[PDB]
Amino acid sequence: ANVWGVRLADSLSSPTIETRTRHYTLHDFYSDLDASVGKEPWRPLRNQRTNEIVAVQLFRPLQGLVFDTQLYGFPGTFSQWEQFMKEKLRVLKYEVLRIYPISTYNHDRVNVFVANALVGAFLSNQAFYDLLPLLIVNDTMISDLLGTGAALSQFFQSHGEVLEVAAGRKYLQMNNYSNDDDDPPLFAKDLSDYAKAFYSDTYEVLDRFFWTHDSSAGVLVHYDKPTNGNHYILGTLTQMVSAPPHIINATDALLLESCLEQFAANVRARSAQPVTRLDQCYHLRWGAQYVGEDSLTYRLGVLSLLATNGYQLARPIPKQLTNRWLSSFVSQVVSDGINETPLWPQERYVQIAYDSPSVVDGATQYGYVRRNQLRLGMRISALQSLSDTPAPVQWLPQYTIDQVAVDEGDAMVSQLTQLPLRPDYGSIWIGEALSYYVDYNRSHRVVLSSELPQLPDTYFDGDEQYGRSLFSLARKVGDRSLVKDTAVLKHAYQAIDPNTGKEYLRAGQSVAYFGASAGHSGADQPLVIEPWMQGKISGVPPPSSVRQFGYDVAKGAIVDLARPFPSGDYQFVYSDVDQVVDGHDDLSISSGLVESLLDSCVHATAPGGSFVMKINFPTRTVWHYIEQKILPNVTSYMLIKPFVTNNVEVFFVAFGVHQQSALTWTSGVYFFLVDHFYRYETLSAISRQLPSFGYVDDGSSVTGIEIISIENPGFSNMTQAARVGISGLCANVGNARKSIAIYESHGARVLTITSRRSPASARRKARLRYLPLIDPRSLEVQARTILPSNPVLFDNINGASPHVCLTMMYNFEVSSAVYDGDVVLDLGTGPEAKILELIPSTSPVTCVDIRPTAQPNGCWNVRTTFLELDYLSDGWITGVRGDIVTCMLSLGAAAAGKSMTFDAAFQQLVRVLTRSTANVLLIQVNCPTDVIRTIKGYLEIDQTNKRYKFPKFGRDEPYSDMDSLERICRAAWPNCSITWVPLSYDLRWTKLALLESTTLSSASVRIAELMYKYMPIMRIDIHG
Amino acid sequence: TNEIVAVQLFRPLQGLVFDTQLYGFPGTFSQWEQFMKEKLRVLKYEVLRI
Amino acid sequence: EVLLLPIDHQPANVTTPTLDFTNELTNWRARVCELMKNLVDNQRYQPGW
Ligand SMILES: C[S@@+](CC[C@H](N)C(=O)[O-])C[C@H]1O[C@@H](n2cnc3c(N)ncnc32)[C@H](O)[C@@H]1O
Repeated sequence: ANVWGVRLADSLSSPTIETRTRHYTLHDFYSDLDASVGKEPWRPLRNQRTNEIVAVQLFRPLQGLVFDTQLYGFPGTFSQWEQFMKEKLRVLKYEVLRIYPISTYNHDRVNVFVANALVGAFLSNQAFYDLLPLLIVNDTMISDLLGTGAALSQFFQSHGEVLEVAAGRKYLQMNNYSNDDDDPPLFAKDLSDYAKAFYSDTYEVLDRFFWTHDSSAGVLVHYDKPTNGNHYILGTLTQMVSAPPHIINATDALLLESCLEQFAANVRARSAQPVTRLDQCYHLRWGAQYVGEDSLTYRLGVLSLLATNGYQLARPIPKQLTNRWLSSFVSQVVSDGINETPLWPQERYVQIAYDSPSVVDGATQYGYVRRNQLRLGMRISALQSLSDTPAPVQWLPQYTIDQVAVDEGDAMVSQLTQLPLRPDYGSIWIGEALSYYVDYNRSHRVVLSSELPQLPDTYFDGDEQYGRSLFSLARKVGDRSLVKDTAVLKHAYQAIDPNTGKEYLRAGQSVAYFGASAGHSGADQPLVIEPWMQGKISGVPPPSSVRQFGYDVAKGAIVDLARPFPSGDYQFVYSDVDQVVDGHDDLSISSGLVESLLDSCVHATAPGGSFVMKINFPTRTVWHYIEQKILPNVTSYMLIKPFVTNNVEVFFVAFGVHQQSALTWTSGVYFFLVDHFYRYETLSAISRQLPSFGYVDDGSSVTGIEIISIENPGFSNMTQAARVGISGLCANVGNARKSIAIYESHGARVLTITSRRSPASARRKARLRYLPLIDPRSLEVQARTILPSNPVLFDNINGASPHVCLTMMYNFEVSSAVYDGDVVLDLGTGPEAKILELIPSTSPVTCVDIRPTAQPNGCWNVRTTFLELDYLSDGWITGVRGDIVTCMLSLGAAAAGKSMTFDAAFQQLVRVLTRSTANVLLIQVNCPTDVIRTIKGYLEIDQTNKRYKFPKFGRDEPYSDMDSLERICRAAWPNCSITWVPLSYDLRWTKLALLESTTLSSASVRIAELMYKYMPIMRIDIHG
Repeated sequence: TNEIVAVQLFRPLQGLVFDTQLYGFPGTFSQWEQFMKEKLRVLKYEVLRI
Repeated sequence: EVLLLPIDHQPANVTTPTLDFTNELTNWRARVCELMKNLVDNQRYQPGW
């Protein structure tokens, strides 16, 4: 590297091959004075925002615009200006072709000075005719200027073998230019006289002139291939204004333009395109004994020396320059940190590197000196830039072998903390409700009212209300009542009653509705009435007439539904009003409203029909009353619970009212209700731990996000402090997903490391003593601009895949089965073993896989072990011992790799586990439990050839069945006791998915259940 | 009419205590907001210089 | 200890005063003059001059 602002050299390039240039012909003079469409002496420049022409660039046929544009009088639009220039060049064209014939002067030379001053005197109307016959040059180039035809000091004056000219107006400002930073810069090249040029023969005569001439403002040379012979540049005190912070004079403007041109040429050098000049920089000659150290001209002289040497910048320069980027470059160059290169500018001669790729010292002779004593440890090849993307991209770390303290990582992340900012929340739960249903069976069992579990007594807590409000606010739906009513009708029209052989209900039942909210932003009724009358549910029969009741209707009447108001009796009624709003926050008044509302609903049912109840708060009186009253007088019933909100409500459905029947509650209903209250308790304990909806994160909670911000100067090997910071965030994050972004933050290129913390990451971070450190190379290679995004709490939007769901299932049952202080063994650990995140922090591992992993070896509190030995073999468990075997997904993987069956793989594995010392074990087998279903797009079946063929993973393996597994297991161990685990229908596993901040998309978890019943596991003790 | 008749400003600016005749803002919201944009751009360049 | 006054009183920043127009009496005089400018500018009262 960083000279004052950083540059990315790493090698250095230069244009090697060179175009030798042609010279003037008068045929070419007429050709480019005729402003053709293909070529013309001007070229427009435009804005980068509107693409409107705000400046023009002109060249060789005209340079003599040194007079004032008030004297010239050009218009303001580019089209009128260019046709004006066309017709004035046409008039002067006719004049000069009058005075010179093309036939005799077909191929004779000219003074370019006389040509430019001729077109300038014609545009300024300043009596060009004395200048006219000096057009065709004599034997030499400059003696016609020394022996003057007419002395014209308004254009050029002589000084005794030294010619002074006033080169002006390389560019020309159009009036729509308004010093916008997105507008292109001008470098003070549009003023009257930005500098003066001293054309003469030899540098010795020119320096003998400079003995007497002033050299206050510095003098600039070109030294490579001058425009019209060897000369100098004498800038004046006119300054550049178009950079808003910085005000630079003329000489700094010219040197900055030339050095940026050399920076452009150093990138485009591809060893095949010869350019028009070998180098570009100017090399200040006599001002070094005038101005001194730590001046802007001196610093740009240093940069021009490095540019002539052939260095390349850090930031990729634009093709079209802007005042914004130019002022940013000037702010970077006047910053700090004086030098790291061994190079310094000189006045005696110019210097190029000993290993420079430029050949300009051998190309032209005078002025260019090769140096031998100065050497560079850098490379030779070119450099390329990477293609920027507007989206944030993922990154994955790789661990080295060194380690520092986790307290050092804490100190560095406290230094680099950018925690207090509000993230975007998202949604924890998308999709639809879940079918949780049970029917009444007559010959099933019998239970009593007092046996039923209830709501927990810690229901009205502020923390419970906090969790349920967090869940109901995080969850994303359309209309919840729409979802609930569609679910309850699709479960209501399923089975048949024992009296009639046909079905439950038919088409045209003349139904009634209770408790209409009637506010749904349009269609002022519940949103199932019109699609259910049209039959859009496609699993129901359409009714005949619909009446909506309740004290919030729009079309019906408003009636207190608790007190019995008699109305017309209908074959089917549907209650939807709660007992909370009509209640006054008491379980007693809630139960009494259930009593009265159910009594009115029974007495208004048109007997032989059915009704549906919803119950928010069931109590002993509620269950005992409905068992003593309704269950005798009903034919059949139904109780279901679709689930979009964390609540204790269920949907009770009756069938065949007012017929007596010996009928009580059953143990299947009991298991359903036990599991319902249990999954309520588990999901409430999940929602109690999660932070709120609209909070700000500060790294205080165990779950949440974390970001830090560092800046990277060039491709420099960055410091150990930032390395400890990034590796400490890696140890904080625990091998989860992370995204980065690279963008110029407000004048400096910044780096962001965006990911999320978890309690499993916390136990991982507490597991290891020292944190390992990472490879900086994977971050230091990137040179593209990764545009950032807002911080979101949830990366995933569409929902977790069912394979992520089964991985979460498996991780949960392994973490539940493992205990604290235990040696384990993981068969098929995968790329990164999640068993490090599952087990407690004090229990060691003996884990091994065929896949070579990159886990941090060493610097642990309790020891780890990582190796590869082709685990389906013997001899090694006699070496290393364990207590409990965890073989997840490696059975089918090894069987598909070795093309062998599950029977042979399992008997070999149970043989080498008879070699083992473990008493308990649990492995991932692939056994069908239910009748196979050939799940669409995830799991199809195969009867004969006995395969599965996952199409999502593109994977395939056989399956073995539980009786053959029992045969092999009892042939190995005559003492073992096997327990097949049931499927996690109580949703205990859901905390490990929620605390990792990932939504679920409940169709995926339905497919996950239907899949987990096709590859379960078991628990086998060696005793029993 | 849903036409912008008032604006609400906050934390980066509160020092408008002087008279709007001394300030001189235009009457349309679009011209006013681009005027505020360019004046904040000029003061932005000044404070980033210093 | 406190004294009541009809006009706002900002204290002197500097001890060498010099003229500026940033106060209430100049604003008052300017708005009165602005209304009389409107009063002579209206086409109903006098175009007659
Ligand atoms: C949860 S809402 C049902 C919303 C309805 N499903 C819908 O489609 O919008 C319960 C409704 O029943 C009404 N309600 C509550 N208690 C009631 C009572 N004792 N008698 C009549 N209506 C009642 C409330 O006004 C509320 O609109």
